[PDB]
Amino acid sequence: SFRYTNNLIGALKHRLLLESSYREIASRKFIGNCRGVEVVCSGYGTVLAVQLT
Amino acid sequence: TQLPDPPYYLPHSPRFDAERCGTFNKKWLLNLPALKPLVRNSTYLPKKEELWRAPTHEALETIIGHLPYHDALRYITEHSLFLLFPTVLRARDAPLPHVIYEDFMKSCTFASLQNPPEEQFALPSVLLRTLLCMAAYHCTLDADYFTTCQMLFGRMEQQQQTTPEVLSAWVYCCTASGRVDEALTYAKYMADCSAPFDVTVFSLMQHPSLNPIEVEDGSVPHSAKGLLLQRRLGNRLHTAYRSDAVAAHGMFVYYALTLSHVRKWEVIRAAAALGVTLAERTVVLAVEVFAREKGMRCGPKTVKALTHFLAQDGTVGHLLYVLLRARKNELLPEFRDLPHTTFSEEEQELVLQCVAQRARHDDSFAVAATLVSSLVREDDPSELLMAFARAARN
Amino acid sequence: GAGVLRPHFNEVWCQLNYAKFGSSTITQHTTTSRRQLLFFHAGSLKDIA
Amino acid sequence: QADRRTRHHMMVDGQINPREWFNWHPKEYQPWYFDRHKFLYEQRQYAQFHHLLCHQVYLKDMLHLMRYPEPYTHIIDCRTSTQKMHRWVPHSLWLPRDEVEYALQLSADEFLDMYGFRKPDKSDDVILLSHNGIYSEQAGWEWKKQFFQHVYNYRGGTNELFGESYSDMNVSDVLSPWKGPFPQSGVFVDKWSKRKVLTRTGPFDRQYEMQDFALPDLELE
Repeated sequence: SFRYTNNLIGALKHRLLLESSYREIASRKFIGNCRGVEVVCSGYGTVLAVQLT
Repeated sequence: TQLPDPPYYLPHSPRFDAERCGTFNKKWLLNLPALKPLVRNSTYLPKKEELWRAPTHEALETIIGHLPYHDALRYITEHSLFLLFPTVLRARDAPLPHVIYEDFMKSCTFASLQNPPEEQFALPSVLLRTLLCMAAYHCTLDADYFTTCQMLFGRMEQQQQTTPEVLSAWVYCCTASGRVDEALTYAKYMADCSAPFDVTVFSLMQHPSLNPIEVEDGSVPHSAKGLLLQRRLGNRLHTAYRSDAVAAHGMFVYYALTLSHVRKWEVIRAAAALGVTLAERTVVLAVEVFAREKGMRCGPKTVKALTHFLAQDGTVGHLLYVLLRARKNELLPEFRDLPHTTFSEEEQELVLQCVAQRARHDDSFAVAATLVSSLVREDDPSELLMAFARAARN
Repeated sequence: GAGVLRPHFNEVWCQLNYAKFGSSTITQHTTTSRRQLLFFHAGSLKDIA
Repeated sequence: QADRRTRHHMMVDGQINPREWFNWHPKEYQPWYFDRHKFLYEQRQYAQFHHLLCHQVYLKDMLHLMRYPEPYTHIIDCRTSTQKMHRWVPHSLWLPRDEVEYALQLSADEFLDMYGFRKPDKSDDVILLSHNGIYSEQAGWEWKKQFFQHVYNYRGGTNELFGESYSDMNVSDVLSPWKGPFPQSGVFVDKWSKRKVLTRTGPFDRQYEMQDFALPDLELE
């Protein structure tokens, strides 16, 4: 008994950790360089800046 | 693939579809080759490691069921396991049910655990009902078994407890043997004792196949909807009527489904002669079977029974059709050797007074009371029918 | 004939008499069963009307 | 009432004739523990069905499923008498006990036509109730006869939920004291064995054990 309620709690813990981490990735900078070329992106993959250090 | 149909002469109607349950269906014969791998797989024993790891109740029922009948009875009597009595009913070499009842009482006699004798030698009413229903299925197959069944009843009422379950099973036993009068009289005795007719016996009576050991086992998965319909119809009929009307309806449907139409009309004959007030469903069913058969298999006293039951509780059209079909079958050249239906003065006055009692409140009886009185008094002028057609057309 | 004054069943009237017409105070009596209806609930104020 | 003497022909042996014919022998039967206080299917005569006993859901589980129900945990009422039911258990469906052995033989469409609700799947949780938990126990045995993997029984369902004091009215068939039982009227066995089965040592309200054999204790004296 109570196999649905105990499985719904484990699914919502999976959804709460995947929602709280999506809000950590999206509000973050992802900087990649090759040869002095700083390409800065956010979590959504949009290029924020193509710089040169 | 065209198979003929057995002549039940049952009415095709959505009301009496619960009466159409118990009819054998060729759809099951077409479904039969799909079940063949299942019954081919079920014939094999399980492995030793599965049977040794089996639970106690499962292992007991699957070993005692495969065992011989007397060896299983010996094991039951040795270890005082009285709840395995429905298993040995289903044995491969089990005798007729009166011998099984004597063996049950012998096992209760020599058992290792002896209770007080008021509870030691009492079988459950489910067991006695199953035994008597097996006996009634055998009386359906062979009526001359009935005498021994009488002897069996002559011990069981003296040894077990006379319950409405075993009394309804004995009514089914008397019905299945062709005994019409004493079955209805046992039903009237139950009705005077305020005992309810058992609904599982009422459903098995209107299913003249399906010996109840494999119904409680459940090897026939279909027609359980029909069993539930007949049980609910029995409960509905018992809510407003006594046990004798329910039993008479069951007798009528059983004799219709076994192609024994003479006993089917003897049911109505004996129910009118004994004093059982029939339910309105049974009267409407009898009228529609009379319409299906065109009044061929019918007698004068059965005609008088039908007209009495229709004047008591029935429509004007049903009574008029019954009387007109009787008067036309009297005039037919086939039935001229048979005697004509004649109403004696007392029952004629009773029928006409009940018709006048119905007609004081009903207008459909008041318009046709004169035609009913003309049809009963055997003087029927055709001008009444011509005026009836003229009033129907205008 | 009925001997009652039948009101307007206004939205303020339904909020006044909600426990009479939308609560679990209803007890049905038939030939089959004499039952006490629990969990009976009127969703909106149009159900009281 | 008023202490009716019973028409059984059991009797204690006299003080004159010797004790003979020891291929049947009654002795007094006393078990180890009392079982009359227990649940009806937890007693001594139902021990072989001990693995057939459904798992128990309790009052707090029933209140939690009242507040927070699950879509496939089916609460099913197994009470039969419509005159004795006065309230509705929440999220419950009516499947009376005496129809259960037919009801599980139907298809899903026939179950929906004959009961008005869908047939539960064999992996779904089924929870049964009754007045005392007796009709629900027999119904759970009928549900476990079919291949239903999760069947649970609330013992004392309605009488603990709604606080009623009812019963399923189980007869437990005991012969009337005019009904004379089998071994008195019958020539099924010889007269010595018939006289030795019908004898008992003491009052006839307690339980006795029948020995099929006996040997003399030669080593006492």
